Amino acid sequence: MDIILGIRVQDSVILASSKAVTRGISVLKDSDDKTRQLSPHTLMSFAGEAGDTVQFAEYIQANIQLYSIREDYELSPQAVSSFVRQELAKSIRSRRPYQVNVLIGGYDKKKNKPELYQIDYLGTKVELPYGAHGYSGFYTFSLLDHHYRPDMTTEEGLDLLKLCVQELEKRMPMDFKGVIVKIVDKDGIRQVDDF
Amino acid sequence: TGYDLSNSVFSPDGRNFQVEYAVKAVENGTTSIGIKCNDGVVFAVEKLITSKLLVPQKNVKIQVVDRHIGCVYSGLIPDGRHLVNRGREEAASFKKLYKTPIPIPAFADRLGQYVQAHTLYNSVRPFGVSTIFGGVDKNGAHLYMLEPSGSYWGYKGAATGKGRQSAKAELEKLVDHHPEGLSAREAVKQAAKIIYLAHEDNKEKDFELEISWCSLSETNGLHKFVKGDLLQEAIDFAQKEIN
Amino acid sequence: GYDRALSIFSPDGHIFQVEYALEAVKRGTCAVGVKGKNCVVLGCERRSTLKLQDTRITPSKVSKIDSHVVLSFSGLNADSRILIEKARVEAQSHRLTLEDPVTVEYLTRYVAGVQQRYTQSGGVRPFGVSTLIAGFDPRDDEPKLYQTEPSGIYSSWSAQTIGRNSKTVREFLEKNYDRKEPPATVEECVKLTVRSLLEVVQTGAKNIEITVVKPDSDIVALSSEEINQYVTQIEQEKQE
Amino acid sequence: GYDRHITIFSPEGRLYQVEYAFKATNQTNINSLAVRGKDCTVVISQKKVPDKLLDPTTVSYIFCISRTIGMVVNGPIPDARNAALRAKAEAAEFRYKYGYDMPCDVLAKRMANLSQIYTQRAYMRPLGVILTFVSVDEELGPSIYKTDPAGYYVGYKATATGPKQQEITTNLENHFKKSKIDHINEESWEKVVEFAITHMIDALGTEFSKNDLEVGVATKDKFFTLSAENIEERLVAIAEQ
Amino acid sequence: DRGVSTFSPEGRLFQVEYSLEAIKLGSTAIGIATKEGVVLGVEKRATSPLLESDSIEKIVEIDRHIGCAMSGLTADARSMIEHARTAAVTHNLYYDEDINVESLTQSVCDLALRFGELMSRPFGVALLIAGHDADDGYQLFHAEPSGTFYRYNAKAIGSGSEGAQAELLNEWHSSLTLKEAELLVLKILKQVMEEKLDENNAQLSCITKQDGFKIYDNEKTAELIKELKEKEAAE
Amino acid sequence: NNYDGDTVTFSPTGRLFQVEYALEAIKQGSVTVGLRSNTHAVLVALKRNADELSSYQKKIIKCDEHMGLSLAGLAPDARVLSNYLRQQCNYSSLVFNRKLAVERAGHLLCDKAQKNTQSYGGRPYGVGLLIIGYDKSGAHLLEFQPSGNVTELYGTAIGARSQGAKTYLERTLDTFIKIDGNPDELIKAGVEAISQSLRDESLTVDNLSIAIVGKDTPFTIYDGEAVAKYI
Amino acid sequence: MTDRYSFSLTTFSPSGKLGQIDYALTAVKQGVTSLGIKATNGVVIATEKKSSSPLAMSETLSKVSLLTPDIGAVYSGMGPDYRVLVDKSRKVAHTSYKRIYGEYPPTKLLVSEVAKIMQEATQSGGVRPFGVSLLIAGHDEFNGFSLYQVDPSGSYFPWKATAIGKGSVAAKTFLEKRWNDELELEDAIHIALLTLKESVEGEFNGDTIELAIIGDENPDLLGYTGIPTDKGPRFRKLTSQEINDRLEAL
Amino acid sequence: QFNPYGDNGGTILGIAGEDFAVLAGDTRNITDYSINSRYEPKVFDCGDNIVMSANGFAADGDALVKRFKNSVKWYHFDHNDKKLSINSAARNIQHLLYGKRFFPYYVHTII
Amino acid sequence: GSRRYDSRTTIFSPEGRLYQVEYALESISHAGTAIGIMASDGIVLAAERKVTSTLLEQDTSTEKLYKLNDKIAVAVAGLTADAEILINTARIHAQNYLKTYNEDIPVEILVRRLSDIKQGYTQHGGLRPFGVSFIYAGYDDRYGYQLYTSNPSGNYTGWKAISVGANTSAAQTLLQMDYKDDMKVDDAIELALKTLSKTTDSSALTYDRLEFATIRKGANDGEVYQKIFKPQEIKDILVKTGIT
Ligand SMILES: [Cl-]
Repeated sequence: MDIILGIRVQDSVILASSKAVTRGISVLKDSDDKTRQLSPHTLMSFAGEAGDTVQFAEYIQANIQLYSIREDYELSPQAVSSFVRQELAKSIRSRRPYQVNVLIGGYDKKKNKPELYQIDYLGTKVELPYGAHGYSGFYTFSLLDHHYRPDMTTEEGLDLLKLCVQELEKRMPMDFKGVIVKIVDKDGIRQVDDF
Repeated sequence: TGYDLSNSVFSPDGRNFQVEYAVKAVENGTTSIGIKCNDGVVFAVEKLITSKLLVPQKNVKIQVVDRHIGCVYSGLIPDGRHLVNRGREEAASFKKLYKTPIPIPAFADRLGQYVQAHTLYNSVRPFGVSTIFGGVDKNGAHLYMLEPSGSYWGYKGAATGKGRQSAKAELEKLVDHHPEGLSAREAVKQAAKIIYLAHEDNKEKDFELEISWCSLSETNGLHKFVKGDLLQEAIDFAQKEIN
Repeated sequence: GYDRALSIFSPDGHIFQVEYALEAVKRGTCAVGVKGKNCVVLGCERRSTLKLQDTRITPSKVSKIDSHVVLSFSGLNADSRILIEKARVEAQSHRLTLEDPVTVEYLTRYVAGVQQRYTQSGGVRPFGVSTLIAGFDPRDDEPKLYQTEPSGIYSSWSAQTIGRNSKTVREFLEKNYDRKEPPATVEECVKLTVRSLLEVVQTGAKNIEITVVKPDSDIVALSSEEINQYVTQIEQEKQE
Repeated sequence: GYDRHITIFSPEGRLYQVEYAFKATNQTNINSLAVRGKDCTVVISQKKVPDKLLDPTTVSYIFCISRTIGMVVNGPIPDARNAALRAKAEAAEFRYKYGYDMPCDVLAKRMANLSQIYTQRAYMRPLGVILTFVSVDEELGPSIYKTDPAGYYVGYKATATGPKQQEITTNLENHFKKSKIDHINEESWEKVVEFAITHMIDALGTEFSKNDLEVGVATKDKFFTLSAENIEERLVAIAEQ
Repeated sequence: DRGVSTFSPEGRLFQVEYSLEAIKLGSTAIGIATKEGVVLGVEKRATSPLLESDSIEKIVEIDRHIGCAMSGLTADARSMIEHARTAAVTHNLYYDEDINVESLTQSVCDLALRFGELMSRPFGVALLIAGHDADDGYQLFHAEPSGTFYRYNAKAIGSGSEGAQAELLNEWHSSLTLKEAELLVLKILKQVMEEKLDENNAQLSCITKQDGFKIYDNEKTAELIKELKEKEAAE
Repeated sequence: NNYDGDTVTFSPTGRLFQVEYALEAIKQGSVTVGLRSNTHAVLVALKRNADELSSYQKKIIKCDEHMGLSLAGLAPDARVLSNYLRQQCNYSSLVFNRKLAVERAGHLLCDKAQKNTQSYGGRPYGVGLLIIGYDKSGAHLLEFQPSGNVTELYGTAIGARSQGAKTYLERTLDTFIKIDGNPDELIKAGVEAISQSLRDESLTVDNLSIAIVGKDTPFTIYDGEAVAKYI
Repeated sequence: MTDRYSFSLTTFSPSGKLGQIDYALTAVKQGVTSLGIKATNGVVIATEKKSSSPLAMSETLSKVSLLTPDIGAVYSGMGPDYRVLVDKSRKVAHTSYKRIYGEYPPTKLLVSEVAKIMQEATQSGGVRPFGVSLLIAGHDEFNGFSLYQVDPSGSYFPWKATAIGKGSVAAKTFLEKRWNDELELEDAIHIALLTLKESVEGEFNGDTIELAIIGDENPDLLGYTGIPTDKGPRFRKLTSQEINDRLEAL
Repeated sequence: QFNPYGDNGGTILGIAGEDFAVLAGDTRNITDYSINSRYEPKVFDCGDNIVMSANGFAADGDALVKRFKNSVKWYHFDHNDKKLSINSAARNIQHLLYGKRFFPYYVHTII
Repeated sequence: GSRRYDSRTTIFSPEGRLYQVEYALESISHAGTAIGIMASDGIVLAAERKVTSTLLEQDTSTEKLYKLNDKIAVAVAGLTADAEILINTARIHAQNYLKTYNEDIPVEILVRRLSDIKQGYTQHGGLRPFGVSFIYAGYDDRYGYQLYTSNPSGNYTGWKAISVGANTSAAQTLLQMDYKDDMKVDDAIELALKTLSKTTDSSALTYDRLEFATIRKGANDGEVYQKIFKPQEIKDILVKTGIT
């Protein structure tokens, strides 16, 4: 785990998530996809405690997919984010809390608007134009404060994101083995293969 | 009607027919007695010898609770054992909390409340036994008789089973002829006589006599079975009186 | 907790509560399943003593259990929701642990097991429902059609019907369905299904529902006009 | 007709099991009576020991519930003792929880509430008993409160219970019509006991030896039962007047 | 009504006796034990021609060395099989060995009387349990809803049982080959079945020490059916 | 009649019909015999088959190294009760390093059977048991009835036509009680006893079941060719 | 042992009736008459004190009960059932309202809670319905004065005035002739006493009649001073003497 | 704070031949610097030609041997007096030990 | 034991019907009629109070029409006490959904869950079913205006216009006659009142024997308003359509 970023632009939400899985002094994998598709127009990235992350992600995925089949309908990004927040807000006072931080990028088809939600393991939810979890934010937030505009295109968002990855690759202590980038818009979720 | 099909149901009389039906099971059983004496109590019971193949002295029916109380019963033998098992639990918890061994009146109400509880619900059956029990405590000797309804009283003498009326008549004579009191050793002999006299109401099969006693002077306030010389002496006394 | 053994054996060896649950199925609206060479079609009767209905919002007779499997039924409507819900939950649970959607056989086996459990559990009555479960196994193009019933038995069928007058439509299917040559196309399969319902239904108006399931999660429900074209075409060939 | 077997309503709105429990009340064929003095509350009951083999000292239908509360029962002894043990436990708990002795009327209400539950809940039968609670309450003074299998309860100037209760009731009514007061205007409890026995004799039309009666007396800070000789002393006093 | 665990005046449990009637309505299942193996055969009995007969599963594997056939309310058998499989695998986990056929059968029969007012009623299905172990070799057991199990050299259960059992009484001897047993099950099934016996409405299976429990193909059984018809015509 | 719906109901004459019906299941069971001397205790049991293709239902069960029983009636109920005895014998060994007295074994079975005769929902056990054992007071034989009644005897028999063996043992009492230090003779007496309960059938090699426990003999069961000696 | 009665004892008959509820209402019909009248500035509830014996002290048996300082209750039917309902009603006013909001519940909501308790005795396992109809009078700041009837089924209705029990049919007709929307509390007390005399047979005085009002706040009945916002209970039980005063100008 | 474990010392040794096997152990039992017993055996015949020793904390050692001996007894009861093979015993003992994974038997076991 | 007194509320008849459900429906058929009519710009709920007394407080009264949330209401036919148990459950369920998803609950989801509770009382637990039939009137942004009904069986269906309680057969025939799809709210108000007026068992339909409610988008811009009619407002609407 470690680096997960998110940028909301004019027409889409872009999520970038690091590919490394490190345990001890060994990088066990350099192609890890730290994300789950909750619904056709909703994507969740995650970072935190080993085991907890994927277990929580897949548990949420199962619940949203169950809802979809039951109602023959897709929950709004706002509705999904609130469900996820509550699950984490329950968790934090359990015997063993989920130590997982998530970003939820979705395209609301009723509003025709992209939406990005940042939720930490405590269940602290905020809607943001751009978001980050962990130490990443300490570099990317100030960078985005300067270069981000609300009316940017998906291409402009990807260039803005390249600027973030470059900064992290220059100043971060650990080798996070690049990022997998995914776009969420009116047409659903797709992966950028050459980043 | 149908009032008699379910336990705890009042009939229009105000009766619980299921308890009265349990009393019939008691009347069907063998005779057992209790005699209160100067400083203790004596228990005796009729053991029908169904076959030559029964090992003599080896199907013991009188039961001890704690170390100072004796219990005997007529009717469904397993039901009596259940009641004694509870009695032993009740006595153990009393001694645990209060240190002193359970007094006889205290013990009597423990059994009474437990048997009475089995007349409160349709999901349980009343006890098919009348139980004669007692012993010696700090206030002297006590003898009790407990019935399927949960009813119990203190007794000078007590009898139940198929030969209860014969035994009761014989008990009443002792109470009249001995206003000052009967001795423990005398009461053992009398118990033998009364069981032999009450055996007339069950005389197809011959029987085996079983006696026990608690006495402040003779057994030091503890429950003991009468065996050997004292038993044979009591049997002979009884044999002489029937002829 | 309520404990009463409601489903018990009778002197002749029958469990009447299970058998009476079958009578509830016999009262329910007719449902039919026919599988072709490359598809399965589920047809369902809807009674017309109910005008002023709102068909947008009224519960549909065929339910998606997952994106690749569907379930139709005959009998008590309220009962069927409980089975459908449990099936949908198991569908997601299977994907979670096995990392693969359910086979139609497995999903059927689960639903049948639930039904069986309600025949020897205290305090419960059996489900007044028989189901037709149809679909395609993951990465498989062979059509699957299964039937369950209140007792808990389940089996595979080339074509099958349940509900009221199902014995009449089963008769039709038994002479009109060739095992050696199943309906080669979607059109052929839908037509044979619509034909079989027209033996029992009444008007081919808003009385027949048709749902077509094709391989790789390809499920669509036909509209009134689309079904009405099959009704119109069949009647014109009949006058001969 | 299973509506007569458990405590559910009959078509005419009646509870037959409760009604039949009232008939179980008289199964012992014993009559009880309670009156109030200025300083005391006296309760008396018949004592019938038919069997010669019984230990007469163990035959009792009067119970010492607490130091201040006494209770006489009309009904079979198993149910009577069941009620007594519960009443003792309830009174003991009340004192522990609330820091003062349970009043007679409050214990009566509590036992009446328990009885009510058996009339509403099916698995529990009513107890075939009528419970008369007596005390000298520190707030209300001399008190008589009575409970039945219906769960009904009320305070009394005086009361009677048993097969021949109506005769005793009217006898007492006629005395209080005459005296114009709510109690026996007497200083000592000894004479209130004498009044109680006198008016029971008149109403029942029978004479009593020392072993035909049972007497409980409640005074401030204690309830106690009388011995055979205490009653004999009381019988002699009545005879010599 | 009356209690589920009630005794009749003749000293039998009503519900157990009534479940035995349900089993008599079931489809026939036959088992024969030899020194070369145990054969299990069943009548499928499809209720309608449209029903795909190969989905009728009345012969079932419990472990590699134990197989099972059923007759009666077959839906009731699912949880019995589930328990049997778990018992077998669990014993292998705890003891690093195969579980004895008798011990398996005893475990299944322990479920039987766990009903009353535990499940609400007895099972309405009888089981033929066939297997091999090193101690007692090839074995065949008949497991009833009474909780009782008998070892058999040969046994039939279901609607045609009493007629088939009388036939098995005459035909069985201690020197039967596996092939002889296969033909004998087919022969006796064909006798008691309603519809004409073929590879689609009847199923064979066996358990051998060497190859374990195997359900036969429809092609393999068809040839045994043809071999049987030819041998009966040949005298 | 109206009072046999469950065990919780007494009849007007004070009978428990469900318990009596359970007793009836024992009478239908195959005969089994029990007898003892001062040194050994012996069980003999006639086993029953379904037909000539079936096995013979095992009647004898080992409870401990010094105790065991034979059964007549519902076999699953014997399995439940024997399992309980196995546990009780075992508890006595693990906790007190003490072999369970055959008498206590009887008391425990009585109390277990009794609880099933006083509560709603349950049913009486439908099996009779003959328990033999050798403990600190020598050889023992017990008879268990599902009414709860347990009885210590020199010899006895339960099952169909058990009255024949029970009469024989009653006559033979003085002889077999003094067969001390001779196992084969005590068995011979038991095999002759069970022969008084046979009709149209005789004792064969896969029909007879014998068990013995004693002073220098653990509870062991004999079947098959090991009982050919006694036919 | 244990409550094996986990099933409903009140069930639908083929005709659609719920037998036990009907039979409970029958028990209410047999019960002694009680009534309630709503005035513009108060509410009155009244009933006859049917004495079981003249040796009984009828003061010790209270048919009219305070539930909260502003709510009172009276009944017709089975006394014991009523007594436990009052216990439960007093407790539920605290547990489900006062302990949450720091104030007493409004009349309609307390009534709603009592109705719930009575409904559950109609559906739950192993119980019969309550054999009582209640009349609950009360006041609260935002609804003013109100009067409710609660039946064995659990149903409740608001009333301007009504009667229940023995002679309810005649008493309701009497109240229809006399009730207007301008009645002052004293006028309502007068009409309550008139209506009750019709159904009472024997003695008719302050010792045989039980009557309470919901009216003005009573600072003298509060028991303490110093908090301006606490002004005292609106529930007041009229004394035996206060009833006789009004029976002279009758 | 109460410490539920102790160390009773001693040592054990097992060697296997072609048609035999030995299991040896000293008979000394200790706590700290004191001798509790000079002859307290900790190698036991468990039946079915299986010998066993659980060395370390003797209370746990005795408990385990006791439970395994009891396991052999019930294996006979449940599987028609079948002999418990050494490999089956080993697997059974694993489950006895792992059953207390989060409160272990403090012993080295050899059979 | 207690088996003797068990009615067995959750069993099948030989014909495959649920006795208790059928008998509960028979009970409901005697309750006051309630009508729901769905228009293109709103929904009408109309219900007849059960034979009123002149001394009944009419304004502070609620018997037929209950509010579940700001977007959903129900009309009741059957035992009121039973209905309130279910209404409180439904109210809580709506708030659970709003708390979880931060969106008002879709009407069908609420209807399904309430209907699922009813279903449970017919399959397990040995308890009597709820003697209640609901008409659900509500709005959400998926399907807009919706009418549903549920009954003791736990079965629910959607409607353009529907009646429950007494005289449903006659009421349904009248609604089926005069209802058309392009209908407006004010027309639906008139149809609801006209139908009750013809199916009523009373002599004449008056304001004091009615409860009335509308669910319109007749607030200000793209939002829904629930109007539970006051007594005087029912008096006026009854005059405006010329029934009195
Ligand atoms: Cl209380």
